[PDB]
Amino acid sequence: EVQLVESGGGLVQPGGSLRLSCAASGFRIYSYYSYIGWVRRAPGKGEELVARIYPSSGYTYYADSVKGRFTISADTSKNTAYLQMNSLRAEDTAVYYCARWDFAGSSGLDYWGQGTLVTVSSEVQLVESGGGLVQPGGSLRLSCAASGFRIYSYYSYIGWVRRAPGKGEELVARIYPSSGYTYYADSVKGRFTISADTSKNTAYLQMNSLRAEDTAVYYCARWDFAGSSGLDYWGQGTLVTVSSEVQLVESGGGLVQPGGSLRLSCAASGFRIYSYYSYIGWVRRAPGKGEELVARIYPSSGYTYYADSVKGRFTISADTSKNTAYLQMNSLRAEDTAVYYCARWDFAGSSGLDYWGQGTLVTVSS
Amino acid sequence: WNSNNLDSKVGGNYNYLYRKPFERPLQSYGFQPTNGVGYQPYRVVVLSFATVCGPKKSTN
Amino acid sequence: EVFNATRFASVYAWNRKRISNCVADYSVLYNSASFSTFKCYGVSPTKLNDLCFTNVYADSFVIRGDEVRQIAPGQTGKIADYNYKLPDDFTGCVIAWNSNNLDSKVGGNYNYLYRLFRKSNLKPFERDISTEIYQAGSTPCNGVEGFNCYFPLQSYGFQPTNGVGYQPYRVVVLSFELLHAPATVCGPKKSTNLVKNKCVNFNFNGLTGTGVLTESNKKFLPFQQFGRDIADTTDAVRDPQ
Amino acid sequence: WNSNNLDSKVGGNYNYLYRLFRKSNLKPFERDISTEIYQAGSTPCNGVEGFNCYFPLQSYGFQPTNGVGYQPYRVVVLSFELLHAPATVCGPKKSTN
Repeated sequence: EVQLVESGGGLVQPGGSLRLSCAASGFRIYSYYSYIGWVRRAPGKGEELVARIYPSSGYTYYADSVKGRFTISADTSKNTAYLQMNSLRAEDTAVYYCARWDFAGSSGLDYWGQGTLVTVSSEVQLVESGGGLVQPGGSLRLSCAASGFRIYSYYSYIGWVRRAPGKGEELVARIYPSSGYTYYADSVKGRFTISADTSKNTAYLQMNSLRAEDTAVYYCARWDFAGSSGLDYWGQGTLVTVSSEVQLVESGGGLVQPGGSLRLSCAASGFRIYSYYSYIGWVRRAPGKGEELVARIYPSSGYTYYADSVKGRFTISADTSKNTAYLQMNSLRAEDTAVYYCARWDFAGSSGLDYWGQGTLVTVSS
Repeated sequence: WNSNNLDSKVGGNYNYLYRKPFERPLQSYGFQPTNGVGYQPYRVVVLSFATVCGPKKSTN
Repeated sequence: EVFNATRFASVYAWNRKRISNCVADYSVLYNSASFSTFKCYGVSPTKLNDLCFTNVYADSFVIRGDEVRQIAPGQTGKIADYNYKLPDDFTGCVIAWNSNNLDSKVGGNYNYLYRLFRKSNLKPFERDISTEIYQAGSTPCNGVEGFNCYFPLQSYGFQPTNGVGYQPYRVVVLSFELLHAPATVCGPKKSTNLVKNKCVNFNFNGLTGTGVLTESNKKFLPFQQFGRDIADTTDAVRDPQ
Repeated sequence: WNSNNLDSKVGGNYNYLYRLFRKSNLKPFERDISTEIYQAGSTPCNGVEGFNCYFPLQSYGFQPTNGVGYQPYRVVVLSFELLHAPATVCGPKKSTN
């Protein structure tokens, strides 16, 4: 649970800068006066203290070798320590680690991160070549250079993939120079050999006794040591040729003569009227007017409410087995022409009409 | 204490209304005998807790 | 002048104000309700007004609210052990209040320092202002920081945005001293006239009892305040006025 | 301690294995010697290696030519247990004349 988690290493041009980041997981920094710093181990050296930040005291302290160039900072909301390294030189190549010192009456650095390498020298790509035409029974050698990373020393493994015309990707071979092992797919075992030259930082695939069936675009791919994993970096490939919900849904509008009646119906989608105490009413908008309340029914409470303009003529009802609201409009007048819409009022403890229906037009005329 | 055979009514028993600890706008509950537990009424009695003592049990 | 002082000391270097030759009303401090903490040991905050004392000391400093609880007899912790301690035999008052509108700012008020690192724990009224880099490990520090080497005094980042535990609190600890010496401090207590040849109750500068306060010729030395019987009880007083 | 003259050779000492994949982290003093193919991706492994499917263990290619961080180190951890059992492991007695 309690741990230091870090990332942000990589390659930086001398005179430039690189920033590292170490998250505090399982604990907070500011609120506990916990102090998080950075330590580095340059090739040929043991541990060297670089910097420490105490957000709770507002202070940063540095080692003499980095004073004037490196800045240590922290984000107390993100609970993360950062090291900003400016004006880096080749001499600053080191694995940088984050480490934890709690406030005291002695103390020390007991918690450590994993470390990440910062390379400062004068960005990752897999670069491959070696495709072309080979005759059946012959052989062809592919080569994939590791740019921006080191195959042996960073535990970044290189394999090969092929995609025959009409086919998807098939794994061919993998080499792990840091462990000294090679692996092959069943389809190439006994014919293909995978190798690497760690002084050139390059992986190779030697394909012997090639047949027409082995025509494919071959690709190189990177698989870092690793839980989950996958192939992130891919070469460009080369061709090897071997050859010789809530809505009130409504209907029921239309033309009715004055003195007659018309019935409208709203289907409740996305909710259930009776069981969730969701109450459905009707609102209308007459030509030349804005919205006017007509009626509200609460079938789960046995209540109806009406607007003054429709009282005595309109009746509101619902059928809880159909999850549908209805408006019965009797003794309609020309003045009642409107687009009628349903609206949903949940029980609360104030409330209001958030969800609305589609609407339908009711015309009353002779 | 379930009162589905006492308070619930087929057409709906709407005589019980609902809207700070122990405080004593409103809509009723649609209690119904043909519905599931959510709509079955319960007689709920809360005992808040000297003047009120239970029995002293005894023997021979 | 202490409680409403505009400036308090860093706790590692807490201040000590000497209160003497005055009338000490403590009911005005206690019932001001400006204090979150007003814990008097032995004698309650409003009863200690009946005691005179020759000296009262007000130890004045600023700490985080979560450390206020350490200013007590028998406690340990970064303040109780390295900045400001109280003795098990403490009969004084620990008074504290929120100063989140005085000793804090956005970005941090770092005016107040406290000690994290010390070779040993403090005696009850010890102060320690050393700037030597503390050696936690095996490597001599030789005056500088390094692995397992760290300067002992850090600021408190007091901000108005801190939760209450890390808001600053002003703490004043009142130590009240009762000596053989005549009082120089008395509470807000009115005197009356002397009565002789009658049985009376009495209070002479904090000394109480029942008896007949007759006049006498006991040859007290110029500095003596009280006399004694063969029973080693008080048998005479010098009138304090 | 450094064992760069014991657990490494030119050409690689491959006598030591370590785990690169495990479904969850180990409990203190847990050991895990299973040999099932770990499924790193979504493709069912069905017991074999393939895309995003790996044998969970790996060898350490220890060579005397490795930089120090990759030279082999021998590690011994002393776990000291206080059980209901009699103490049996105690240092020397500070006796005198």
